[PDB]
Amino acid sequence: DSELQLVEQRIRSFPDFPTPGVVFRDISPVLKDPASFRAAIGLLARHLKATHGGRIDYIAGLDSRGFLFGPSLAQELGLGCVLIRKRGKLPGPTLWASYSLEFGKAELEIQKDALEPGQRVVVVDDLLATGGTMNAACELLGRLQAEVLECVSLVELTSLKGREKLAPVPFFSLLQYE
Amino acid sequence: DSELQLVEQRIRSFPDFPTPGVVFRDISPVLKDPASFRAAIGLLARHLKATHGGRIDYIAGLDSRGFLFGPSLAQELGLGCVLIRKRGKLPGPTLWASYSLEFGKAELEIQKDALEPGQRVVVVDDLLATGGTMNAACELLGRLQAEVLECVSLVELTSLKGREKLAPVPFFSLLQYE
Ligand SMILES: Nc1ncnc2c1ncn2[C@@H]1O[C@H](COP(=O)(O)O)[C@@H](O)[C@H]1O
Ligand SMILES: Nc1ncnc2c1ncn2[C@@H]1O[C@H](COP(=O)(O)O)[C@@H](O)[C@H]1O
Ligand SMILES: [Mg+2]
Repeated sequence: DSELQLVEQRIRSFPDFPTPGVVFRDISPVLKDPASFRAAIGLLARHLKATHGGRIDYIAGLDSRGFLFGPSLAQELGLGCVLIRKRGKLPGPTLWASYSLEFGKAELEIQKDALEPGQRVVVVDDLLATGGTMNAACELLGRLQAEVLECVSLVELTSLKGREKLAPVPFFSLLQYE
Repeated sequence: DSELQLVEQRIRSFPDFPTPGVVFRDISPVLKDPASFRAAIGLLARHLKATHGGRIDYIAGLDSRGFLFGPSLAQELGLGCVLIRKRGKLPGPTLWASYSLEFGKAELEIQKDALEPGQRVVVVDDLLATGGTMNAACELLGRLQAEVLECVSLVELTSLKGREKLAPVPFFSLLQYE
């Protein structure tokens, strides 16, 4: 698939960033090459329409690199985008959820009025690793009584088993690395 | 302008967040309403094409809320988007710049290969307040020997004199509040 190739050739890997042991996958070149960015959005949108038909109400983009894909994906689908943020950034009543990151803990947050009960959402981030971030996003959406139809990313790190962590919520990635 | 009205009517204002006396301008409803988001991007793109013609090489989006608008704006103009991030987030060789934020300092950072000398860029963020954030972005881009043609935002808080801070770099906002 030549479209998928346009995305894969624009991921660059950095060993031992930001700390020894981690291989950082940088999506920055995807954003800088408009053909690559369009390809990524199109592949995601095609997968989602093929899997869900007209059942998706909103895209939810995750702070911060998910913000890079969420609005464009939503627009391609004719949908709105809701935001899930790092704690402390959103005004009005919120809910929050932790999930260890690094050697400690961190929290995502959503506005209590971001969605109505029963609304169906697809969550997008750039990369799925342990699944902690996406899992916290699903927890928050679930607490608003929203139905998470699927989580998607450009990149999945399969040895970290984030897919199993999200089960039974379906997951889809464009590219997989160990 | 009916398009501009579509954006204006989706800015929600929260008094006393995060501190008493400040009014937080929340762009979330713009993202959530696909017609509003499309109107915002179209208004920005129309302004930039009319102002700069073919001079723009790249859009630069600012972490984090600028990430919500940068890629869509770039796609609308047929351009790539480069990223300016909170320090410590980007791999590889970088430049960073401090600036004042609230009661302390913060730092932005850009990859040294984000742009080549002579390339022309427009910076986008959701909102211009003091201008410290946009000013640091301009400094970083200048240090790569890039030319900043303009900075743009959805919202500008005119009493904080951000425009004046950025001068002589031109600036444009869709909406203005005191
Ligand atoms: N190796 C990596 N390269 C780039 N980003 C990563 C990497 N591991 C984790 N992330 C980021 O951290 C979050 C995923 O981590 P996790 O919560 O473990 O699934 C996403 O928001 C990613 O942007
Ligand atoms: N009243 C406000 N409402 C919403 N966001 C704000 C407000 N003031 C500052 N910001 C955010 O902080 C940054 C601009 O601050 P400044 O550097 O003071 O121009 C932008 O990235 C804005 O998103
Ligand atoms: Mg992230």
